[PDB]
Amino acid sequence: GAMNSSNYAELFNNDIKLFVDDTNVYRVTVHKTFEGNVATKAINGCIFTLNPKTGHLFLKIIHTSVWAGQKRLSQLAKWKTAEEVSALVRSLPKEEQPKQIIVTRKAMLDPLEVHMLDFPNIAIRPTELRLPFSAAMSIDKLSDVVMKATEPQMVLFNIYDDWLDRISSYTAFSRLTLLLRALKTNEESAKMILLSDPTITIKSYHLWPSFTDEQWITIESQMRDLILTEYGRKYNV
Amino acid sequence: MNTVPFTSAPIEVTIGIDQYSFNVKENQPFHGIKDIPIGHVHVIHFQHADNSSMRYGYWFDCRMGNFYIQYDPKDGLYKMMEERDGAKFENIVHNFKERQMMVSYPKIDEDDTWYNLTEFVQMDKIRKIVRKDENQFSYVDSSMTTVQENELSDPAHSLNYTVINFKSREAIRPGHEMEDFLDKSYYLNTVMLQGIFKNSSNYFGELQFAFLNAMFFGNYGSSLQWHAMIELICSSATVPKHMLDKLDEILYYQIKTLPEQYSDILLNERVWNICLYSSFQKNSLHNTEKIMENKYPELL
Repeated sequence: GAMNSSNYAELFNNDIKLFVDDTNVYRVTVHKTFEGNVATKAINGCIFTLNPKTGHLFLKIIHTSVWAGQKRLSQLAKWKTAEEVSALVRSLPKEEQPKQIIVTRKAMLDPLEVHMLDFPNIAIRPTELRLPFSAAMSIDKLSDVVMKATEPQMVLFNIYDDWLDRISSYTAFSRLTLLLRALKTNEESAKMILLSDPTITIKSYHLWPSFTDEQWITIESQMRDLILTEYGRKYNV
Repeated sequence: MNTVPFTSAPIEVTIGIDQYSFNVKENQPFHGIKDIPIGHVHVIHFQHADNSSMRYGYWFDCRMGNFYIQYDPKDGLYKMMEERDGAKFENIVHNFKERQMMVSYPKIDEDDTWYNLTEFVQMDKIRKIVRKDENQFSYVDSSMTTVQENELSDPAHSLNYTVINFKSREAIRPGHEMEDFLDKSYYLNTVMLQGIFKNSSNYFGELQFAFLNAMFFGNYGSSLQWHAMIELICSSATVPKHMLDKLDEILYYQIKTLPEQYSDILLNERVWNICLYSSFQKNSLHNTEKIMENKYPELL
């Protein structure tokens, strides 16, 4: 069934499962036409497909050309996401295919399910959680490869860098979602926190700085403080 | 006109014949229903005064034999049986009419209701859905499950409605996933009409039969099938204009005949809002829309 705070820990068992987030697939800017009407201009987007146990990210770049000449694009983006997720599954050896796919938005259920009809033993599942994966595009290297793309492209990352050499997948995912939550609620402050110290650098094959264990404790504490601050501001509490 | 005599009425029961019904008292002298119109299918059904659970009954056609009712005290239900001795049968029928113990099929002459509800229903197709080839009539009741329901238990006693499933390989051509799921036209027209039903009159006959079983027996899987067969048409952009006009009539008379107090469980909110207001066919069910709005505006 649906995924919530009760069955959180299923994510980190040894059943292969992928999260799919489609929030960044169809991205537009809104602007005024010469005659004063409103028009959209599309920019490149991405499917965020993530194995939360291993950190492997399958970042499918969606090139604006895909929208060329199509109507009801917001609806089409959902079907394109499912087509691409299905092709990713098919491209994987059987022993690597997920036993479940969890979509971050319920609207993705029907399109994926239809696309995955060839895989009846793969469960398609919604979630009640409020996962902050829309902020993936606040990760500079992810935003950069998406915006530079000239053609449809699949880029692979480990979104946990090397964290798992030292911490469990439960912990890595809690760090990831804390960081993304912060980046979603106040990107500028979140980025300031991560980059204030110029002597802690980002490895060329990494996405995040190379904090020691002790520096991560401070960072995670600063991110929590940021989140609670922004929450009091939103609700005047 | 034809006659369906009754050997006896041992137990208090409400007897139905098509959309009509009467109350019969324990061991009241009752010996059948006469003046039943030849030319259509009919259904005679039962609800014992002591068990308002289980409505049951028999679909039949007077043209296919001489049928009568007899209460079975071991099995505890009114059973339909076929009399092969044409003479013995006319003799029982005549003697019972002479004694005036039969009720008359109470057709108002103006009324085409039953015809409108059963236009496309054929006894031969019913016997394919209710498989029991030793009898010319077919038994249905409240609890019988459908084939599709069994996939999600006893096959002999099942309703073999044609299986419709919107998220299935059969409904979705590889490569037209989005197109075929939003526009079910290829599923209706090629897979279901041309492929399985062969023509719309059989599709319609099965749709109508499924409604009547839902209505007379509260058969839940029958109501599900009826709604699926409506949804498939309403969710197809491309339907023969003659099917649209005949579907509007069919639904109109189904909605009209339905007991007012059963509209909650017999009518699926989602399907009907989709058919009438969102689907491709929103503007093509004028009579069905109008009656649904004036009689059940709450559901919408």
